[PDB]
Amino acid sequence: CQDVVQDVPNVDVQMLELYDRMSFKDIDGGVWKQGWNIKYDPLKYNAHHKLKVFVVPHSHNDPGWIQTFEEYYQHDTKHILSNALRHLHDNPEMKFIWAEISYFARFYHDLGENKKLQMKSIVKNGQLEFVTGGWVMPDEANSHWRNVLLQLTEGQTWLKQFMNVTPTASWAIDPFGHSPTMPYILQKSGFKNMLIQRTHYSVKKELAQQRQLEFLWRQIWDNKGDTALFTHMMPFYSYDIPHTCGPDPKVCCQFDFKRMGSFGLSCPWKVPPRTISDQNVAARSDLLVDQWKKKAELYRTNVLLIPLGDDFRFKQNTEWDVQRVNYERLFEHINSQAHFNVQAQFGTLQEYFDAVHQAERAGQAEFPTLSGDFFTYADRSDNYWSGYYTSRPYHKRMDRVLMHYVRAAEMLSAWHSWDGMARIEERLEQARRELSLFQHHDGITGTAKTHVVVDYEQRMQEALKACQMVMQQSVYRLLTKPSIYSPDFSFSYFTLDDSRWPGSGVEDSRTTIILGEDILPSKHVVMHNTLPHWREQLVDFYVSSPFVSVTDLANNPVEAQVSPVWSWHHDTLTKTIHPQGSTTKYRIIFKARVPPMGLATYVLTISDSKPEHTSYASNLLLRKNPTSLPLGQYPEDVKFGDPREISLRVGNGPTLAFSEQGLLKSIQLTQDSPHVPVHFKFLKYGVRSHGDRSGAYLFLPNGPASPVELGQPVVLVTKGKLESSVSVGLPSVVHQTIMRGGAPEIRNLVDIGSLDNTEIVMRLETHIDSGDIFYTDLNGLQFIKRRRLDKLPLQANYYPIPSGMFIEDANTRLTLLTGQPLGGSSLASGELEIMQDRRLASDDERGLGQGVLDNKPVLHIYRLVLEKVNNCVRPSKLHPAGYLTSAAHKASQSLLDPLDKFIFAENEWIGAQGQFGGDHPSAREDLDVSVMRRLTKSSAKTQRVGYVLHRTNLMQCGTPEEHTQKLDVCHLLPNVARCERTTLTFLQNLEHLDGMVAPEVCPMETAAYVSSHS
Ligand SMILES: *[C@H]1O[C@H](CO)[C@@H](O)[C@H](O)[C@H]1NC(C)=O
Ligand SMILES: OC[C@H]1CN[C@@H](O)[C@@H](O)[C@@H]1O
Ligand SMILES: [Zn+2]
Repeated sequence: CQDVVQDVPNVDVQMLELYDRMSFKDIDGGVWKQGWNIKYDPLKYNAHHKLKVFVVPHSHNDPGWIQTFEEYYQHDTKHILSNALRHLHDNPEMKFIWAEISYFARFYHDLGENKKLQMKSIVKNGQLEFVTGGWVMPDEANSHWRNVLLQLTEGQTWLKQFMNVTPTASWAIDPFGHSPTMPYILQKSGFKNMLIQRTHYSVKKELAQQRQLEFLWRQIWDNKGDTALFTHMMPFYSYDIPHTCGPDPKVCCQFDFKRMGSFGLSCPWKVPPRTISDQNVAARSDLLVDQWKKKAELYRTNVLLIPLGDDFRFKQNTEWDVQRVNYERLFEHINSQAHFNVQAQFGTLQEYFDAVHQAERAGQAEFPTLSGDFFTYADRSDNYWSGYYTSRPYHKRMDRVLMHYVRAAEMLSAWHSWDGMARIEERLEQARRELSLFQHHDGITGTAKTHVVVDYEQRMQEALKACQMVMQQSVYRLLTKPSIYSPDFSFSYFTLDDSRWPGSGVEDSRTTIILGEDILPSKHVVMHNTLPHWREQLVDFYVSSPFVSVTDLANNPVEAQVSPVWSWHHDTLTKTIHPQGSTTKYRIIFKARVPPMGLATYVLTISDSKPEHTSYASNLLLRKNPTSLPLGQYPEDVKFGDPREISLRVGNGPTLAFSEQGLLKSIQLTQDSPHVPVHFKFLKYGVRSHGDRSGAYLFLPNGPASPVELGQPVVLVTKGKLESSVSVGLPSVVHQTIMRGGAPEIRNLVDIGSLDNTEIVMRLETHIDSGDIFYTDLNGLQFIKRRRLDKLPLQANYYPIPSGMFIEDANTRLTLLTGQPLGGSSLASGELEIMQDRRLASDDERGLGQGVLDNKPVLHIYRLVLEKVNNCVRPSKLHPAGYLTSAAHKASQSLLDPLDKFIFAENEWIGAQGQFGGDHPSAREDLDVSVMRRLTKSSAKTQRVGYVLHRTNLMQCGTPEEHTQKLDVCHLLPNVARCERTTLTFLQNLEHLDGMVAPEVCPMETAAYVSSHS
């Protein structure tokens, strides 16, 4: 295993280092506005060294954006695909590439057999080529790597099954900025090449000058280079035709033959395309070839890629004809005029890369190595696309909840083979596809129109329901004596209970367990732990009485705590935001201990008075002018007081001190240690009154944020033996700090209401001497070093915070982990900030045609980990990566993959069992079974189960951390006959494993294994 901490990789281009050096000046470079006047030597190409040009026809299809997926399919895409099938069938030399398998599958299943056969034929013969082959072209900023893998697998599995092909070249022309998580996953999924387009215009200029637009992209910690994937970065401002034939859009636009009038399109540079004729072909070719030779100067080989396409192009048969015929006339003339020394033809993306590597193998070019990312993107001037790291935060949070529910549903149902009547495969397929669709670069990004966001939400809601059905059926089967197990595959044996989604104050969705001497004395509940190690976590349930005790299934008492159910209200009468306690229901909380990838059953039993092992939280409402807060049967009366500073300590955990406004002010790790200044503060950014306006994509603040005026907020303190918390009703946010004995959990119920042109940010102020350095993660997979650059505007220093960020000095680190992707930064030494929501009244000129005014209450969650790190073995100053501590990684896991909770839905569960998985190996804490998925239906003689195993890398800070068992996923199910290491999508076997043992993987590595069983 490579050491991913101590050796700084030697690469030709390291993006953080490049950023430190680059000046980013936005100077007018001429017709190539963001470049320079490219010059070339006409003698470079000649009879024995021609410029091979591949014109690659494409059609960018967004699976939802201005219309919903189905609306675009009906109005545009089904015509594009039907006409592509006809045109390619009839014109054997025409080519076309396709990326979005969600649309292709939607089309294909509506085709009759004759057409399906014609389609397989043009794919088999190389005319129609799939690029990437993912369900969508995903966002790369907010997406979790697990969902990027999920959607890639969904599309490639469909392609293998129905088209018998697996793309090895990736095409990503629209994500707003690019992540190295893509080559990481692609290279482990059989890919050999990838192409990207949206990178900062300054970076395109810089790499173009050095002919470094094509590079071997390796991971920031990869010293050896085995993660390397050849990447082609396009050079220009757009993937449209005006910005893909060469440097001058006024000339290239003339070669987009769909812009002549009858299609309602034109060239904004005021020179329209002209039909190619025998009389003008030489002059048109003179112009086109000159553009091509200028573009070729920016690369190292004599093979040139010329994309030919735009949004939803190649729709009408007349469009196919006008593009094809005019280009064929140009090719016939150009390839017969020896003086151009050009051979041009339509080609596919793989054809291009194959020729490039033939040139490379012939010793004609060597490519530079590069590590780093391409965030934050700006397409022009100071227009940085950091707004979408936060836009539509409700759905960004929903993405993470469904991410976890899909994993749990697939894992819980994988243990058994199911009868087709159970509809398990059907429900899981729907769930995987709706989540996969939302990874689209206008889905999770929050950049779609309002009715499209609603469509994604409805689809994810149906996916969550499908997951719940599968999980509850699976739990009943896993924990019921087999000879008693009697399933009704449509029956609800259990109801899932989720404390954080949609969340208290967002939707009243949780069921109350109704107990009573006259109706039901007790209730079984079950917890599932999807992680491959024993895990304890506090869980809560709503109950109809505060006098409830908990036992495990051996009837052993389990210590519990009961707290009231508090809900906050913006009281339009008193004009205060204050809490009301329920008089009909209460929260029971206790520590559940669950086996690795297993289940554990507990029982809640009512009693007539306080039970021996249940304690009751005290509650204190701090506010001027209080009124009573009756709590029905709750045994402790609420206390009141004027606002004041308070301190709390749960267990042996940290002691936290709060200001009289209910916000954290300091953390003291142990009773003897210092009260470290750590202060939460809420601020707001506005929008510019002159010039460019922030919108769904762009963050264009009118200067640094201003503090939210807090008034004298109402603060509620609940103190319990197992859990305490401080909650405060601030304008737009009910802010809560919860303590369970370790790093606190922060929950913000964010309701931006009608505050137009406002972005609400949550900032942490410390005295940590971080200077201009901070760390943020990429897709929940790795942490990358960031350096705040004052030569760049505020919005450029904002980065995606898909799951965590931290600052540190030589001795102290503060890590903030998130349960949802949001945008954030460290704008000054000692600070961290992360945006909660943004409401924008204007459109930002990127095509959406609306601002963001559809905000709704969202419950954001976090873990805040303050740690001493002077004893940790950290990377050197020049290393571009950072790594979490064990506590911060576990904290992240508690937000993203919490225990699942199930309430038995009927009165009596006959045949109930206490635990499942007690014999599963408890793997080392840095290892995770990211995916467990049965790959065969029940009629398959040989069953197959796939596993994706990921090992992160955690800092060695002196904790002995020991004794764990090796996890061999191939032996998790009985009767194993074979164990194979496969690509991450499970589509190709890479290694037959001895003894049918799946070895564990190295730090920062991810492997896939498939076990076969008789
Ligand atoms: C398609 O995949 C390869 C062709 O390169 C080969 O296995 C066979 O011809 C096809 N597979 C099928 C249809 O089973
Ligand atoms: O300007 C951004 C838009 C451009 N390309 C389209 O296909 C959209 O997905 C993008 O959101
Ligand atoms: Zn797009």
